[PDB]
Amino acid sequence: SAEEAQLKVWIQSQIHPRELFGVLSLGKRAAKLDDNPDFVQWLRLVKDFRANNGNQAFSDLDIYYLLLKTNSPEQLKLLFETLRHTPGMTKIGASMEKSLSGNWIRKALEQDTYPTIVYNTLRLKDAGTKLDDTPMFRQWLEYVEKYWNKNFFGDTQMLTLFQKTMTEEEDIIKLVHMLRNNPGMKSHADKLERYLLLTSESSHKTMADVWLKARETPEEVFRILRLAEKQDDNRMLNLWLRYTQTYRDKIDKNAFSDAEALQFFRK
Repeated sequence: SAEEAQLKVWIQSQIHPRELFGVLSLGKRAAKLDDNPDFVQWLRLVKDFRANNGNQAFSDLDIYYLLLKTNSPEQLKLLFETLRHTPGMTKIGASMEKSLSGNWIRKALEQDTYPTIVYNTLRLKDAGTKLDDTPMFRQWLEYVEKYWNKNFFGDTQMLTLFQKTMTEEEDIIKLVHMLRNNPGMKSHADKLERYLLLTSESSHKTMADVWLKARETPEEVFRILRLAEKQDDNRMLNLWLRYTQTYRDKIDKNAFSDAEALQFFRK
């Protein structure tokens, strides 16, 4: 058999699966079992390479983060389901699904493990701009929320991890504004939004575009910036007024005018 002999060649050669993944150009297309015999063969090599060298030689996460570069978390979830229910592939599919299930928070919670450590046990830096779509990231948000309700790990240190995961500020801003949707994080996200706005001029234009795309009301933004608290020489006030006029221009035509906004602020 042509496929059976090719597999032998790779095994005898001791070629590393990352190297083979590259030369077979499996990054150029969807990781599916249909119309992709090169991928199926690649899995067969991975299987054998693990048996002969141990799982750490090419881990679940090595596999996950390689495929994540050119497939979505949702595709990979369905992929591992299919492997778990394909004869010959059941062991590895189940290994992957176990590695991505979340069955570590209870045993790791009580243990009192620093989120930073867990963040890099999970190798979330390797997720890149896909971070906020990965299930493991969502799981880590659970372990942080629970770690806080116990007893120290702070909002700035969380932001540091995000910045060592992806380089572009626009990606960092969209990420933090997506955390608003997670209630219980909404508190800390809003704080990070302010921290960026007070430490980076480039953030202002980007942040205003993110709110505008999300159709956020002037009232909501006023709430994020916490302008009701104690403070015409105020950078945050100017920013809010500029967002408000953009909102009035692009979305409502009937929101706060300049005068009305200033009145709202006086309260």
